[PDB]
Amino acid sequence: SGSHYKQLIKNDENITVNESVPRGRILDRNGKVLVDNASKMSITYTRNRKTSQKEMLNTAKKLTDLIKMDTDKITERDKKDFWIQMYPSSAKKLMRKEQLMLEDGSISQDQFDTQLRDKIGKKQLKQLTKKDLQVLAIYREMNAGSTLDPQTIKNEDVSEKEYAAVSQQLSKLPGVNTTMDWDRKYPYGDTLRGIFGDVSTSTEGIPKELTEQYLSKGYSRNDRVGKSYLEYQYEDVLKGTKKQMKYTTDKSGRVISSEVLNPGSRGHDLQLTIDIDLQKKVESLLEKQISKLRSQGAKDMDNALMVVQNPKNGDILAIAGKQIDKQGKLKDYDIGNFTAQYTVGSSVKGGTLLAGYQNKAINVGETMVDEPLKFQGGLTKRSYFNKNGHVSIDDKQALMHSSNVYMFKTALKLAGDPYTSGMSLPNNIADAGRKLRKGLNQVGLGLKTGIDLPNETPGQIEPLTNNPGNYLDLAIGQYDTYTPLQLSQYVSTIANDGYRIQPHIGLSIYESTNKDETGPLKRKIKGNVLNKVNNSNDEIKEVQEGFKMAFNEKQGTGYASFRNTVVPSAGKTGTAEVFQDGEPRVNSTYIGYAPVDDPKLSFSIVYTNQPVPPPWLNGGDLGRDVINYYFKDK
Ligand SMILES: *C(=O)[C@@H](NC(=O)/C(=N\OC)c1csc(N)n1)[C@@H]1N=C(C(=O)O)C(=C)CS1
Repeated sequence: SGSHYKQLIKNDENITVNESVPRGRILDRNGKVLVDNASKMSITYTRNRKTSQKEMLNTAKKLTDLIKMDTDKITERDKKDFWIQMYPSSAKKLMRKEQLMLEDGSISQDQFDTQLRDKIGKKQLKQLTKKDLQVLAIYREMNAGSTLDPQTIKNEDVSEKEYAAVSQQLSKLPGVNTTMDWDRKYPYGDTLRGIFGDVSTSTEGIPKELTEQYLSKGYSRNDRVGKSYLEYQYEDVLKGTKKQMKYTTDKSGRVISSEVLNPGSRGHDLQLTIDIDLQKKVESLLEKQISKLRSQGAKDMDNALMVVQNPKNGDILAIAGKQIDKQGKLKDYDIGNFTAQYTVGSSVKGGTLLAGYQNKAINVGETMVDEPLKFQGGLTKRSYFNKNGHVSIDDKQALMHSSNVYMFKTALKLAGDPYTSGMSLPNNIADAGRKLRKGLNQVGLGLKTGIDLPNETPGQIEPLTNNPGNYLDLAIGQYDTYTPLQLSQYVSTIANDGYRIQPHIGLSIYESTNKDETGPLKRKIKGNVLNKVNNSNDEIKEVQEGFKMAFNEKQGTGYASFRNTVVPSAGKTGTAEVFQDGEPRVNSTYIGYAPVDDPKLSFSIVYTNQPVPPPWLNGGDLGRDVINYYFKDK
């Protein structure tokens, strides 16, 4: 045996060869196998413009002893016709008169036949035992096209008993070859299928696009390769090494001997950071919660993603994501966490603060008045929690309350232009934008996170020249948009004291050569440190405290979902207003980590297009439930 063959180099009467191994497996972080190779055998016939009538049914009669066949493809016509083949007996006795007419030459053959494959279907068709549809189901498949088109006879479900029996008699069977190939096998089901990706099927060879890049390394378009995501991304490890000989030709045939240069070897096995038992439970809770939220009003809500990370080193432990339709039909959408972007809202604020501290615009514990701002001509902004009054508050109480206006004042102070009632808005915020977007970037927001998959988007980044109103919105998460992974990289950076680490999913690579044994560690796949935030540890602890307050103080936004986590949790929410077909909606985001005192888990969650609240759905619960399940025993 097995190795659907590749190539034959040819110099001056000298030959070289190359054959195909199977791909690395793919394992969870405790070794549980996620992606295996299974064997698919398959019997082929090869017909001739020079073997018609009977030597068909002669091969087919022999084969209907080594294999059993699926007759779900036979047709009344083929039955009809095969009847004539098989009963020259009763057939000759059906066309007694027509025989003569054909013979005297007053009906053609055509007509004779059509009149015959019309004469029977009742009594004498039910003269076909199971034996014969068996030999027919092979015969049928033994011609569809002429020439040497190697038509498959049995494809699905070819038992090792069957493949052996018939490779064993290939001699007695003229026309019949047998192959075996390797096809991926997914023990855990749909789970993470979209992230694993896909391999072309050699019928495909390499597909039209990925070419060049595949050929500028050295492949056949016969070759099966990695068509997407993990398979695409660790192609050069999950692929084997190839079997390779060199030959000595002479005379008009002679080959004196070969020397084995490269014996072969299966792909290196790849271990993921996933914990599949966590992964599965997350998918579970997600759905319980989508169904819970739909039955409280959220019938238009249409996405729901969740990343879970270990913030001390970037490990992605789970990654989940459904699309929802208007009646609840889930589709898997795990790639959604880093290929889609959303407006996230009030949950970037801890990064905005960290941009103010860096630039002297504010400093730790600076208090300010939350009140309706009034701008020239009559524009007003306000914090939801305080639509009408006036309230002085810290930064860390700004995070707890999710005060938009503490963040607008910070934003203006950063733009050289502190708030004064009546004021007009700086007509040129270019350099404040640059400073503030550079601060957010430092915690992951706005950049690609570095993840080891393709198609990571850094989010929609529209410009900042003279749109002050936007510049402000950007300080409360309502201009630039972000992937749920960025949210998860940012909350993790807060959680590990200002280190922004590359998320990864690939964890370790293994030298596998024997089958099913793992074999030695080859390479680790580190979550690299991208950058440290430009901030004092007193600045970082202010934010951390604000996050802890937002989850554990009676007036925190995340009180009713995170206060009774089995271990203390910290985080932050956002509720961005959005529109869908002109109706009013909210995205709704969560981020957090636990335990507060030495975090081992960090997460982001996104729901999109929930209803606008009077009734505050509590989609954080999904987050509380994951922290509770993760930490069930400490
Ligand atoms: C942050 O997003 C901020 N604003 C909103 O939530 C808005 N509408 O809420 C119904 C909104 C969108 S654009 C704008 N000027 N206001 C705060 N977010 C939270 C939170 O979830 O912490 C609140 C609870 C409401 S106010």
